[PDB]
Amino acid sequence: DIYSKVLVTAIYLALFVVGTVGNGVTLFTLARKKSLQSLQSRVDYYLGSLALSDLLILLFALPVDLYNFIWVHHPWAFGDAGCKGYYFLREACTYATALNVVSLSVELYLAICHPFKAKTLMSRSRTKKFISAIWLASALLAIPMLFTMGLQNLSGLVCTPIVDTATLRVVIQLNTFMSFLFPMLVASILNTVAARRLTVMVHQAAFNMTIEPGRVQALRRGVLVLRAVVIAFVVCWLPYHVRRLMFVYISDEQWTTALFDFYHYFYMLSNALVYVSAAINPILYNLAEDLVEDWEKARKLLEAARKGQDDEVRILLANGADVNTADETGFTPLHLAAWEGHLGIVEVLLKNGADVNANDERGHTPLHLAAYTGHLEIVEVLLKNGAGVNATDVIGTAPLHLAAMWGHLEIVEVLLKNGADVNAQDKFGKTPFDLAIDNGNEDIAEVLQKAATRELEVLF
Ligand SMILES: CC(C)C[C@H](NC(=O)c1cn(S(=O)(=O)c2cccc3cccnc23)c2ccccc12)C(=O)O
Repeated sequence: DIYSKVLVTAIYLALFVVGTVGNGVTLFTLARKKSLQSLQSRVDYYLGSLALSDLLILLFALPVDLYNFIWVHHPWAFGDAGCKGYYFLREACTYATALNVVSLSVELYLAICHPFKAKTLMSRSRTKKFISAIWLASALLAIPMLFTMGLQNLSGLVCTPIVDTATLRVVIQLNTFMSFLFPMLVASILNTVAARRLTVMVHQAAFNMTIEPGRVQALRRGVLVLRAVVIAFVVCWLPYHVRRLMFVYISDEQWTTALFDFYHYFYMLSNALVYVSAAINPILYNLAEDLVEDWEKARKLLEAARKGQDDEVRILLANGADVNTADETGFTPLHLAAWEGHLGIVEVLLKNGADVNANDERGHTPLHLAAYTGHLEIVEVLLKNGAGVNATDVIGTAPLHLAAMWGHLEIVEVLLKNGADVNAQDKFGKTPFDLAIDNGNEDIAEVLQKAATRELEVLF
């Protein structure tokens, strides 16, 4: 069938031109990147390793494959070296890709399931040496293909196995388990266990009120990406490995003209999907970078708001940084801004739709911190943006309690004006008036007492 090959040629060229350029750009980008952050650099090395392996598959394996294996009528044009080299390089890359793919699964698992251990015990230098081992291990396990494959004349020349069927069955079965089955088994398990561990963390993190930490939200996106990579790897590589197992077992005697025509379709289809796996690789890079960038932007926003770098804050929000980013303890940037007393940074965030009634672990809102600080302008600002006046923490402490306790008469007058419940008291039973007396802020006590008595007059 002439048409079949013409259709395959078009698809191969399509995967070749964009896949080669696609992965080429990824390497060029990473090489010049000069990333300062550890997480960025750590991931980039793996993406580069995947970019390199998948580029080599498209640059060298595909052209040889297309000319001598798809268009079979051509005699072998690459000589004995080209035959042995083709299968060696092809085998080395399959391994490398599979090992890199599962290497992402252990790194995600470690990050999710051993956060304390991983954070401390992960360095850039550790990753470089680890990846070096993968390529070496792959190259070592690829060497056999230099000895198992060679040129035989059936007068034309064909790049065919030169060893006996028994020896051939072993090496490929070894390669199948080592470079696919084992990796994809581990990849699936580690992902599934990490996915379950993550789900607990999300439920543990978010309760009555704690929002959701940005770092968890990053890992929650992480599993979803690798979930796609494993499902993507299996559908693309299973047919290839299954075809190779068919070839070794379906050896001699039964090799009819008809059986080959069938196997040739399998060969076109199975290899096309391998080149698809190489061609979609740059999407994983884009998705990985998009995620890692969003995480860094969010970290920067929390750092900037605390530091009081108003210029930085604006820059980040302009480039779609998450306004409502909780830290480890559930602190939004508005908390940190209001805490440190950056009226400008507070105004900017609220303008970009910052959650005015966000809660931390202790249940503190931004207003609680502004009342503690005593910054009247921010308190006024927050209340204008619809901040809850009678919001209470775990202990039952409210803004009025904090203000009165620490002696901010202007804040106390402001809070009462916005419908603050003077009567409301904490778990210990103390009202603001009781706390004001306890601290001895007599000027404030008089201000509160009059309000309570006014409420009694209003009742009759
Ligand atoms: C198990 C692997 C180490 C070898 C396998 N190669 C083959 O199955 C092929 C081996 N040849 S061939 O050039 O040796 C060949 C050429 C022509 C007729 C053949 C009949 C039976 C077996 N091979 C024949 C192919 C021709 C077209 C498509 C595929 C092949 C592969 O590349 O995956």
